[PDB]
Amino acid sequence: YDVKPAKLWVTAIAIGTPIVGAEIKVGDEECTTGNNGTCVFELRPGTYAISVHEHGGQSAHKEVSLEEGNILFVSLDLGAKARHPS
Amino acid sequence: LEQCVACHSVMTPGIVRDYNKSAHSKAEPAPTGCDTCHGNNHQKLTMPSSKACGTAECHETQYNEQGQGGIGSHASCSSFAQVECAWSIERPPGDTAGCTFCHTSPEERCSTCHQR
Amino acid sequence: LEQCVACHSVMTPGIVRDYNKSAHSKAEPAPTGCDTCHGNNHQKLTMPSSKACGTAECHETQYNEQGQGGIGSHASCSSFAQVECAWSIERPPGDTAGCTFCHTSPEERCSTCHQR
Amino acid sequence: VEIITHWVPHEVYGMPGEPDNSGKVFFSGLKAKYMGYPKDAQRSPYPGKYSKFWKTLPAYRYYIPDYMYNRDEVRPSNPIKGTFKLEQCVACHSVMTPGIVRDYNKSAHSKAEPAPTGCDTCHGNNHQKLTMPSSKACGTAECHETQYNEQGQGGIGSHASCSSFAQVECAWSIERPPGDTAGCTFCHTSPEERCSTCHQRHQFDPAVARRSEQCKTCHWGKDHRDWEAYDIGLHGTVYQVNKWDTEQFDFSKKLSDADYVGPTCQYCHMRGGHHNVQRASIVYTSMGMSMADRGAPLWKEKRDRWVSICDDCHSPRFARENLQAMDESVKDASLKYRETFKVAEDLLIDGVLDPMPKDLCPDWSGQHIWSLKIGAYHDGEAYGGTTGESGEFRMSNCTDVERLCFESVGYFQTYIYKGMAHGSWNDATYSDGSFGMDRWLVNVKQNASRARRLAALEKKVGISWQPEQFWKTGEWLDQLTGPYIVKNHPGKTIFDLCPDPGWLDTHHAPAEEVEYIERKLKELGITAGSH
Amino acid sequence: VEIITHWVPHEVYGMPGEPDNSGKVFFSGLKAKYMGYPKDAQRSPYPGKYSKFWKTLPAYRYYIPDYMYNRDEVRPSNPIKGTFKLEQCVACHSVMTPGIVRDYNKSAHSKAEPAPTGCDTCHGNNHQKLTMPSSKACGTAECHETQYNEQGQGGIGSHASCSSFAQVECAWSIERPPGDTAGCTFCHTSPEERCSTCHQRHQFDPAVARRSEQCKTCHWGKDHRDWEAYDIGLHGTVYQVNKWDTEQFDFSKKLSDADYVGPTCQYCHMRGGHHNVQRASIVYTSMGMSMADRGAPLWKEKRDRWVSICDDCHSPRFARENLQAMDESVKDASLKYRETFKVAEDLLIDGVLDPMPKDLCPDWSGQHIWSLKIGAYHDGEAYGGTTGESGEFRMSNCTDVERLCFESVGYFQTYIYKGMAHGSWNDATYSDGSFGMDRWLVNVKQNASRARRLAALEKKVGISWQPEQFWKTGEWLDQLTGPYIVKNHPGKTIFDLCPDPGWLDTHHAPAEEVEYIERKLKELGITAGSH
Ligand code: HEC
Ligand code: HEC
Ligand code: HEC
Ligand code: HEC
Ligand code: HEC
Ligand code: HEC
Ligand code: HEC
Ligand code: HEC
Ligand code: HEC
Ligand code: HEC
Ligand code: HEC
Ligand code: HEC
Ligand code: HEC
Ligand code: HEC
Repeated sequence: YDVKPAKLWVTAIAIGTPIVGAEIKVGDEECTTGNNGTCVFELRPGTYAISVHEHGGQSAHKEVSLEEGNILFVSLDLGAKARHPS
Repeated sequence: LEQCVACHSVMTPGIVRDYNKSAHSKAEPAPTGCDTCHGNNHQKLTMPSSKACGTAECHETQYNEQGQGGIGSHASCSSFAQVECAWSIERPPGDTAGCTFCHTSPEERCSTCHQR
Repeated sequence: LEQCVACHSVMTPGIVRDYNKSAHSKAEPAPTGCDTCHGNNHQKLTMPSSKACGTAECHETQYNEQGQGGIGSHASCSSFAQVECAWSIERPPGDTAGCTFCHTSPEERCSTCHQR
Repeated sequence: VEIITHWVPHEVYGMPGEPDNSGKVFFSGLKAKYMGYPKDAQRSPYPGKYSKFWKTLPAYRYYIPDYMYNRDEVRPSNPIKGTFKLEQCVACHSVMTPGIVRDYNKSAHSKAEPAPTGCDTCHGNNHQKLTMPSSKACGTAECHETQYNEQGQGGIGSHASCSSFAQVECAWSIERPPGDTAGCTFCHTSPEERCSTCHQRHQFDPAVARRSEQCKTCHWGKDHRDWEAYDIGLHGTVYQVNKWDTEQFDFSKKLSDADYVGPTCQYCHMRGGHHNVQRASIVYTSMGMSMADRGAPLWKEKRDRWVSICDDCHSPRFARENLQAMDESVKDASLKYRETFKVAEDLLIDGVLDPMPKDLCPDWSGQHIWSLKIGAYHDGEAYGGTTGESGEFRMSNCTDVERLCFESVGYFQTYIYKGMAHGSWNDATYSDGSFGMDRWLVNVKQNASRARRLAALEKKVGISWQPEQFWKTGEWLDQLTGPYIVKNHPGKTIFDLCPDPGWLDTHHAPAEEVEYIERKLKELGITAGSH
Repeated sequence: VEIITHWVPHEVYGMPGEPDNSGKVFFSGLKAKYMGYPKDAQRSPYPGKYSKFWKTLPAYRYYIPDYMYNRDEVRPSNPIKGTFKLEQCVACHSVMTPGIVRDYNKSAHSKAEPAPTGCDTCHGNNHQKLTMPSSKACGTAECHETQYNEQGQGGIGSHASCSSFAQVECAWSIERPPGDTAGCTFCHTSPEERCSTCHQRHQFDPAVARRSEQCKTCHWGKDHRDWEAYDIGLHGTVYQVNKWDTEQFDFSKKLSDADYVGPTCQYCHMRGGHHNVQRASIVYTSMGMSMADRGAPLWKEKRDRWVSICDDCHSPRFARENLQAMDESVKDASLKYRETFKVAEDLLIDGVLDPMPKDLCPDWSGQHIWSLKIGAYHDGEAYGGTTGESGEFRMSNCTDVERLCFESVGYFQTYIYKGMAHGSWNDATYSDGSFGMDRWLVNVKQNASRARRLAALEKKVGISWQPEQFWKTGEWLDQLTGPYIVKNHPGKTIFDLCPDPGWLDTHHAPAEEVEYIERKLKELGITAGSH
């Protein structure tokens, strides 16, 4: 029997615009965002802590409980202070 | 996914008719299904933006291509032109409702040009 | 009817699998479908009793036959034995929950013996 | 019907005081020096905490094969010598043990490429240093690690612990002489230890493993009418009527793709083919003896998951509310038992229990603790033992009242839970169900009435009643561990004598389960329990 | 559930004092005047020693047909006259009794050449002089002498003697009105008297006879859970799962060629198709109520033979050791019963048993001998009867203590023997096995305690307890043989009134059996037993 892993999308926003180069921590996994501002994680069932950090000093946190074969998109806005020139 | 299709095939028939015609439904080893774009939890449904389509695993190429656009392009028609639209802000909403519906699409929704 | 079948084929697969095997589904000129036994309005669904099956247009013969039974038969096992069951009335429900599930069936539900 | 003492050659008739192990016929089995189990026979000691008091037979070697067989200090002698190739195994046994080879040949193990899984793969090459393959042998990474690990996911009361906890540390088994409780070794060790369960050796057919009856050989009878409840329920009616109709039941299909007309044990409990059989269970309730409202908001996800299984053939409402009825039937059951235990508890506090615990033959520990005393609910003088320590819960060596309590909760109540869970309405009412608990309450009342009427008379007449000798000692009672421990190790208990850590000490509840409870409890605002 | 006294027309309600044979409804069966069995009804007397006291029903004519049907004096009337050809039997019965002809036409008998074994061959040509064919009719030299002789090789407690001994001299059947024990006639006579057993008439299919379920119709229930033990065991699990799979169980094969995945009753007991079903038995132990260590060196050769049967699908060691476990369970069971019996025996010796045998209704014999008295072990004034004479072993017309003792050895103990023998671990433990005896031991002790406490109180207060009238007489008790003998033949017993030689007088153990035992006792140096 194969336990189908959950798929978690995490989007980092700064009042609408995607944050480039933000680091998203979900469980033990780390992803540094591209132009999307979106990281996709494939995770085994369980409860996880999502944390989005960006070099400006802004952070967003959300705790998520994932079942078997769950698909969840998470959208976290870090405010206007997370918007940096170029 | 089976459940999305079965239920919506009657509830919103046209969406399922379209989906079944799409390459997404026929994709292997796993199809890009309703759940792939919208989520599994019906209480935690999401609407997929250009960012969702433009993930590295999927259509990053087209997202990045579009994103190469400058001011007055499909890359900025929402974020600049519409989000900072003087008249839209100035007026009651509805006066310029059409502007939201028109301007956001190219940048935010990839159902543009090739319909969902 | 098409909609009942399509939706339930995924939502409650076993029921549709059973229905498709049944003679009811194959009946002409019109099938005895989910709607025939349950209704069309999903907000006004009904559960078909022996009275529903035993309509003159359908299976009045079997209904009348069963109804010929006296005390302690399939004709009275709900209306007498169970509805006026001393112990069931006396006790909390659940103490004698099984009695409701067992006694009512032959008289009230024709899914007895030949399963739905 | 008589105890026939004629016809049978006279020379074989057993006479008083003669050994029982002579093989002479003793009428009704009377007047014979109880010789006891062959302590000289080449065998292995049981593993675990109570190893020192575990009296074993030779037969017991096969049942925990890792410790009790495969060791060079314990391996049974075999007449056949030499180290053989697979072709040799098959050639020789095909006539020596013909059934085994017919089986092995049918099995896929024999056809496996490039190399087959042959006798020697599971048993070895040296016919002197033969091994017996345990669950671990099947569950190698190279082989069947998946199913092994799945099964091991099980917690207490599962196929993962049914030997190492429930049997290796089985109160009665330890207390009594083996043979009394032989069937317990043969039944408990299997699922955890021998992967020939459900899919029998040496054929190992998944097709036959997927059949309901497979589960009946253990899940039946007095303290778990699982099979009987399933079988007689409408699911079992459907099963029996249809099980050889291929259009209704196709056993070749994997459970994942299984589209039966009705459900099998495996369809619900081994959903998806998951070898953890307990994977969908809500909470462990000591066999259904302990009580819990499974419909309650706390277990909403776990009961919803159950509704998702029934969903395959019923509307969510139908199942949801049916599983609710079970909960009510479970709650109304424990109500009855509380009144039953009250009547029993009263006779102990009042002290007019006939007899008191202190007068009975000492329990497996050597202590005189009350039978029905649940440690985490009872403490005081009249109970006995240290704080929070339970008695030896049993139906034997005790008062009728103590007996009829155990019976009521440990048999009859478990017919209401499993009866209602499986759709057998009679198992939860008339057939020793609710109405059985009724019967026993009446029997317990009357058995208190008598114990009071007498003890009141003996006071007003001034006789001091002496508990009879048969409460203290007796031919059987004397063979138990209690009397041994009292005599031989006077200032200690069995727990004192067996200090080493138990199964509970090493094996914990999963973290994800503890987390879920805490989350759901704070979610609803209900306080926790004590130690 | 009520005693419903409504709806049904009143005209048919029986009122107090009215005859029970009127056909009127008596609520809960109360208030009716007992008319007894129809003694005017044309029927046969039973054969054997106790013919005079054997009350019979018309139906019994079929069950021992040579004596009860085939004699001119007894043969029942028939409305159809004439002597007929076979063609005529078939043509007429094809409509009159369709199923019989359907079965006959399927049978090999009908197809036989040069002449078929037709209705007339088994029943006769003259419709006014019809006969029912017994085992003797089938077992003629010209026909099936082989199977008859095979079956006839059986000793006491076999298919050879189950009518002539067990049933014809059945204490309870003789004692009671007929109908009370009607089922005993219908069950016991069949194997010995009628060869339509196992292979049903009129099809007589050996293929159906090879199925395990054939045995269940007799080999089940309270005093021999043979079927239940087999069925629920892993052999029975394997059987139920595979029995309709021709690749696993081929019933068209003869038993000599049987290559099943698992064993059938026939596979083990009718090895090679031998009709002596007891052929492989080690020693008769009175349904397993009597105790023997079958694994003892005395029975080595006989146990070895059993291992030879298991050998087919198991290693000798595995089978030997498993059957050794059975032996241990059997010995440990009798240990318990010895303790149980002691409690009961002490009540009798101390004279505090409530009541003593003298105050009970007279037994079938017309005596007041203790129920549990075994003549070979018990002698004294308290026990009653002559030296060496046993009591009427029963569960009826006795004390609770006597009854529970009977139940413990006569029911629960047999579940341990049969359970362990057939691989049902729960039958030997939880399911009224070992733990059944445990529960009954408690029940006996409690009943002993209460009786002793009352006797002590009555002594001190100066009451001499007069045993109640219902122990002596009652509506049912009055209809028994005991009261009749005491009243009508005052000085004598049933043995006096039936002086003819019994089955045991004319039937002895085979020479080879005595020869084997004597040889083995000398070989091992064990003392021979007494009468
Ligand atoms: C010991 C721990 C075990 C091992 C190793 C295996 N099993 Fe089983 N098993 C059972 C069933 C009902 C099936 C069919 C499952 C389905 O339809 O999906 C199986 C199947 C297997 C298989 C085949 C692998 C596959 O699914 O493709 C293997 C290799 C296997 N099992 C190994 C039932 C039971 C069972 C009854 C409760 C027990 C105790 C075990 N299985 C134990 C083991
Ligand atoms: C509505 C949803 C649109 C569709 C469909 C297409 N285009 Fe578009 N386009 C749209 C907007 C709102 C804008 C820019 C708004 C702004 O920020 O100023 C554009 C931009 C272009 C441009 C660039 C114009 C410029 O001044 O540089 C081009 C060349 C263009 N669009 C072409 C184009 C073509 C060829 C399309 C069909 C395939 C198309 N667009 C679709 C809105 C929408
Ligand atoms: C449960 C759902 C039942 C099934 C399936 C069958 N029967 Fe039944 N039967 C049932 C009840 C509850 C009752 C009577 C209860 C009462 O009011 O007293 C009956 C009644 C009968 C009777 C009459 C009994 C009598 O005392 O007169 C018969 C002869 C009978 N049932 C037979 C029967 C047969 C042959 C069935 C299978 C085809 C059958 N029943 C199904 C409950 C249920
Ligand atoms: C005997 C060899 C067994 C067979 C065959 C099957 N099971 Fe079992 N099961 C067995 C034991 C001894 C135990 C637990 C003992 C203990 O430690 O308490 C179990 C446990 C279960 C459970 C869990 C019950 C609970 O936790 O309260 C379930 C749900 C279960 N078993 C189901 C099950 C099914 C469906 C089987 C057939 C495929 C099956 N079991 C086989 C012993 C045996
Ligand atoms: C072949 C036709 C068999 C004969 C003859 C006997 N047994 Fe058997 N037995 C057989 C099978 C196919 C199985 C199932 C194996 C499994 O994996 O479960 C069994 C099972 C048993 C068991 C229980 C299984 C176990 O604990 O190992 C026992 C105890 C057992 N068999 C013993 C046994 C004895 C003593 C027999 C002779 C009287 C015997 N079996 C006959 C196949 C066959
Ligand atoms: C689905 C329709 C089922 C089938 C088929 C069988 N059982 Fe079951 N079982 C089912 C439910 C809904 C429950 C109650 C779960 C709860 O906690 O609410 C059970 C219960 C059991 C248990 C006890 C589990 C526990 O206490 O944790 C056991 C041991 C068990 N069932 C075994 C079992 C067996 C052997 C079956 C085949 C005969 C069987 N079950 C059938 C649902 C279903
Ligand atoms: C008449 C012949 C029916 C047709 C056509 C269908 N169903 Fe039915 N259904 C029928 C009966 C007699 C019953 C029992 C009613 C009761 O009071 O218990 C049912 C029951 C259901 C249920 C609920 C019971 C359950 O098993 O969960 C559902 C959800 C249901 N039926 C759905 C259903 C569907 C989807 C059908 C079309 C395929 C359908 N039914 C056909 C009688 C009849
Ligand atoms: C009823 C008609 C029976 C059928 C069918 C079968 N058996 Fe039987 N068996 C029956 C009786 C009444 C008795 C003995 C009664 C007595 O006089 O004590 C027996 C005896 C046996 C025995 C011997 C038991 C003993 O203690 O020695 C065996 C081993 C036996 N029967 C097995 C058996 C088998 C395997 C059958 C199916 C093929 C079978 N019996 C059919 C009654 C009936
Ligand atoms: C059940 C315990 C049986 C009783 C009682 C009798 N027979 Fe039987 N018989 C039985 C079986 C299981 C079989 C098949 C055995 C086999 O060899 O495979 C038989 C077979 C016969 C046959 C066919 C002989 C042959 O060619 O193999 C005959 C003619 C026969 N039996 C006759 C017979 C008679 C006359 C009986 C009464 C004394 C009798 N049988 C009893 C099972 C049982
Ligand atoms: C082989 C594995 C067996 C099958 C299949 C059945 N039984 Fe058996 N039976 C078997 C053994 C090893 C024993 C013990 C014999 C001994 O004394 O060692 C028995 C016992 C009986 C008995 C008692 C016989 C006696 O001598 O007292 C009976 C009456 C009996 N078995 C009947 C029986 C029936 C009816 C079966 C089918 C359901 C059956 N047995 C299965 C071995 C095997
Ligand atoms: C010759 C015949 C062989 C050969 C070449 C092999 N085996 Fe055996 N085996 C044989 C016999 C006669 C016996 C039974 C001995 C007895 O009890 O009387 C066995 C026994 C086994 C066993 C069972 C051991 C036990 O019960 O504890 C096993 C597991 C076994 N044999 C396996 C085996 C293997 C793997 C072989 C090939 C390497 C093999 N045997 C060869 C007879 C013979
Ligand atoms: C490794 C080598 C092993 C070991 C130690 C065991 N088995 Fe298996 N098994 C193995 C193979 C290569 C196969 C063939 C199918 C496959 O590649 O998965 C099997 C087959 C089975 C099956 C399925 C049989 C079928 O489909 O008909 C079962 C149920 C099975 N094996 C069980 C099993 C058990 C219980 C074992 C230990 C006693 C065991 N196996 C050992 C490879 C290997
Ligand atoms: C019910 C009773 C019964 C009715 C009353 C009568 C008269 C008998 C007779 C006996 C006797 C006698 C024996 C011998 C044993 C003893 O201890 O006295 C008894 C055996 C018995 C077996 C044999 C089981 C074994 O030996 O292992 C079987 C199969 C019996 C079954 C019948 C039964 C058919 C369903 C019914 C009714 C009775 N018996 Fe019996 N009998 N029997 N029995
Ligand atoms: C359990 C009980 C029960 C739960 C408490 C209730 C209320 C009933 C009701 C009755 C009554 C009343 C009768 C009529 C007889 C009488 O003496 O009062 C009783 C009959 C009954 C039968 C008929 C058998 C016959 O007539 O030969 C059947 C088949 C019953 C079975 C159900 C059962 C299903 C498994 C459960 C649970 C109960 N009964 Fe009943 N009932 N019943 N019964």
